[PDB]
Amino acid sequence: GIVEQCCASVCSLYQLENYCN
Amino acid sequence: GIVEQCCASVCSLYQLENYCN
Amino acid sequence: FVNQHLCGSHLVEALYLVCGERGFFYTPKA
Amino acid sequence: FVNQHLCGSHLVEALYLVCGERGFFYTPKA
Repeated sequence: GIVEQCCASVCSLYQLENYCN
Repeated sequence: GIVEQCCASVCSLYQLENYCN
Repeated sequence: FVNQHLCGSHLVEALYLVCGERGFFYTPKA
Repeated sequence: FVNQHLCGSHLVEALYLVCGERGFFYTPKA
């Protein structure tokens, strides 16, 4: 999930854009 | 949509909770 | 705090605070 | 701004800024 991937470890633009509609 | 209902007019807790998962 | 005009990041923040651990979806066009 | 630890309202704000008019979904449990 996003919190594991972007809070508990370092986020990336690839990860964030996976959650855009 | 939420922007029409909560930005362009006054929001409510009923409206906001409609968009919780 | 929710019974006002909420636009932009203010609205995303209200959703964040209201929905809590449930999370939310934010769709401004649709 | 996205290549860091983003937690809580900071993460919801990054999504807001990156996704723009597309909007986004924020699911912290799942």
